[PDB]
Amino acid sequence: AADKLEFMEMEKEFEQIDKSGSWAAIYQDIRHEASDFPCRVAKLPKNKNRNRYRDVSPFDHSRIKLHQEDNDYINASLIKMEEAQRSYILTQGPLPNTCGHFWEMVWEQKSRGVVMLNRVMKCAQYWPQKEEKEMIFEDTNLKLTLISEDIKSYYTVRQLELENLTTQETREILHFHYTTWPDFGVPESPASFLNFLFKVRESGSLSPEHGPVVVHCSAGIGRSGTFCLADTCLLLMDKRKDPSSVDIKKVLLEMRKFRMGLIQTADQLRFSYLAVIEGAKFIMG
Ligand SMILES: O=C(c1ccccc1)[C@H](Cc1ccc(C(F)(F)P(=O)(O)O)c(Br)c1)c1ccccc1
Ligand SMILES: [Mg+2]
Ligand SMILES: [Mg+2]
Ligand SMILES: [Mg+2]
Repeated sequence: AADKLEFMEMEKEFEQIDKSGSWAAIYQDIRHEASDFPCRVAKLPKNKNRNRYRDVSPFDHSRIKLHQEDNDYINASLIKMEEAQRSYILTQGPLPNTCGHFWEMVWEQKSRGVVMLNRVMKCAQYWPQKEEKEMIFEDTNLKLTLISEDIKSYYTVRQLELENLTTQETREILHFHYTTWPDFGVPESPASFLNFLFKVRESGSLSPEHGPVVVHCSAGIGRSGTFCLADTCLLLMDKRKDPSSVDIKKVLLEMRKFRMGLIQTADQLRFSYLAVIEGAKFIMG
């Protein structure tokens, strides 16, 4: 019962920011205040073709390393949210030459789920679209088979089998693909986004029994940042005595310690607030 007033305060605050048209100002404060750490490995000449965008790089301190002697580099970051007790890997959409690296990362990190928030057409077609046309990544010795998929209006869930060809171990990977979230846009609705997030949660993919979920979009910052921020803030609102004590700006700044550029537009920041308030009300209702 105590939560009613807390949610009223959150909704009032949201409405005050809307009325004043202050989302961009708050978003620019976040950009201004965001961490700046070196990305020396990302910038090595040998890695140029491993980055989709020159201007989007993983920090050295939080990058995911491939277990390779040859070249350990992938444009991917580990976001470790200590208070929420959740970790995520945020990565760019695989390139034609980094699909093997992507799946190697999924394997090595022991991930159970991949969350994709963009569409191919960018991003390489890194998973099989037909059961009978499996993919083999010869560079990393991995085989990937589409087992089934469930296509809904705003998202698709695929069951994939990932096989390490060296050991013959197989793992089930769940692919959660939100298909209606344009570059620098927002999801179809808070409801659509939350339904999707709740499906990811329900699947167990986010549990500490597994490696970190792999989340990507095109650059691995805007949509991926929005998704992870909302999830973390929802965790915190459930965990804390007072849900209104969760400061979404503060949480985003924390996440930006681990990867640059998380949340790419003022409207995405707005959306994150809206989705978190609505999701928390739902959960705590
Ligand atoms: O490379 C980019 C850039 C470079 C200098 C200044 C500003 C931006 C971004 C890289 C970038 C950064 C973020 C996203 C994103 F936000 F949409 P995401 O949700 O992370 O895929 C995308 Br798509 C792309 C860009 C933006 C528009 C067109 C092409 C490239
Ligand atoms: Mg930039
Ligand atoms: Mg068929
Ligand atoms: Mg088999």
